[PDB]
Amino acid sequence: DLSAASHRIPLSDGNSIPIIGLGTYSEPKSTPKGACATSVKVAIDTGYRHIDGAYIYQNEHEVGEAIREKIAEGKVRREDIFYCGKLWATNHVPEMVRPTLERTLRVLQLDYVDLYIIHVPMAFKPGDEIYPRDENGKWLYHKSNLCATWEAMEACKDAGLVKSLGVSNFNRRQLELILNKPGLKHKPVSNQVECHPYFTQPKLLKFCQQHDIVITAYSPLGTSRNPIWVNVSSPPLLKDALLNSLGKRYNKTAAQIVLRFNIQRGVVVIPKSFNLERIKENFQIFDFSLTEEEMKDIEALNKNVRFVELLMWRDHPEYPFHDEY
Ligand SMILES: NC(=O)c1ccc[n+]([C@@H]2O[C@H](COP(=O)([O-])OP(=O)(O)OC[C@H]3O[C@@H](n4cnc5c(N)ncnc54)[C@H](OP(=O)(O)O)[C@@H]3O)[C@@H](O)[C@H]2O)c1
Ligand SMILES: C[C@]12CC[C@H]3[C@@H](CCC4=CC(=O)CC[C@@]43C)[C@@H]1CC[C@@H]2O
Ligand SMILES: [Cl-]
Repeated sequence: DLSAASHRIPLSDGNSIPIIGLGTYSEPKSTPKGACATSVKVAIDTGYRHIDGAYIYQNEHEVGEAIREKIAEGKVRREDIFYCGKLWATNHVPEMVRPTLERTLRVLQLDYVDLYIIHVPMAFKPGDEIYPRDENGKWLYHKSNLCATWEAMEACKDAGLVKSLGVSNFNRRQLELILNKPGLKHKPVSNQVECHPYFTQPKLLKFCQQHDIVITAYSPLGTSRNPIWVNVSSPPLLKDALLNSLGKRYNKTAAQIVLRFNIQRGVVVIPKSFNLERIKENFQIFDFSLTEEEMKDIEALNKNVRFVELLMWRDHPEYPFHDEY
């Protein structure tokens, strides 16, 4: 089934998604200009056909640049590349959804995105600020209306600006909001959430699977562990003894074991690397497979704890992480 040259899996709207892509979030402060563009190019040369991005990562112009260069030289056609962009919290107001997607299209200089997803279920104060809190540091929460925001998303697909629609960081209750929606035109095909062997998302995955929603594993290698936003209490994922042990068995790194685990069970992974060797390393996951014994054993590593808990927002009506799943 899955191979380096062919590893796209079905989405419920008849489209398909490469089961591995390149993540592109990088701390703007300490990232060299051009590093994203260079990485996307290397990834495409390597065999990646899926790139995950977001306007708020401040490098979507580099993503577009890289994709267009590869199309221009004839490495890929547009239809061979799958780009996922994201609608941020400050742009949830229905009237803003389309202009927000149009900005991303203009930044990429592309005609459409393959997947456009609601970044988080929480709405913030609209404005030239990505993360708006007041002087006292109170997160200016805007009133969320997910159904109305989703309707604006649907109109974007109707207009042909995007092939597939999805969400990110949505719990069961939030997905059911959309799924049960009166007059639902386009159901979510994708839910992008933290996922890896310390958090196999067993319940959310079964639930998503019942509705033909595909899970995309963000931070599939356990994040870069930046303390200013990541929960550095847990030990680094790539140090797990089991994962490293299985690595030895297959002559593979802990990262490659981690990625293989998630794809082998139909979860899309979007590991981020701006390093030449590691970009290649992460893609080499089609020449082996894990035994049912091993898959079960890795699953069992499931802590049911999160590296990305977003505690600073736990007091938003739509905070997704309270429910069991
Ligand atoms: N929907 C959301 O809310 C959300 C949230 C977070 C992230 N995301 C998306 O998911 C993507 C990936 O998650 P993530 O960036 O947070 O973290 P990640 O992909 O799990 O891991 C990234 C970190 O691991 C390092 N790394 C990559 N490959 C490695 C390897 N083979 N061995 C050892 N280290 C390796 C990278 O450094 P180097 O670059 O130097 O290799 C980077 O520091 C993000 O870039 C973004 O696209 C989405
Ligand atoms: C946590 C943070 C706001 C949320 C950002 C985070 C960088 C990583 C990140 C990636 C996303 O795609 C969702 C939002 C987040 C989680 C930013 C770093 C500083 C700021 O406080
Ligand atoms: Cl946005």
